Amino acid sequence: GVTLFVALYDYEARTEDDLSFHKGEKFQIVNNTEGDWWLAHSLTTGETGYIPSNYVAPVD
Repeated sequence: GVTLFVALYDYEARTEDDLSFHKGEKFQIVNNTEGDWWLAHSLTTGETGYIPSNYVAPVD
């Protein structure tokens, strides 16, 4: 199946294409073949945008 990710820390977006998120928010990753910033889809807001991959961990 799929592997979801959870935010380890809060993050405030500083560009048009990044997401702001809170610790504990969950994501489905859309693309992670593009560097350490991953295109992700928030399960809270339904938005898609970049997140810093070191701010999340795989959900067990």
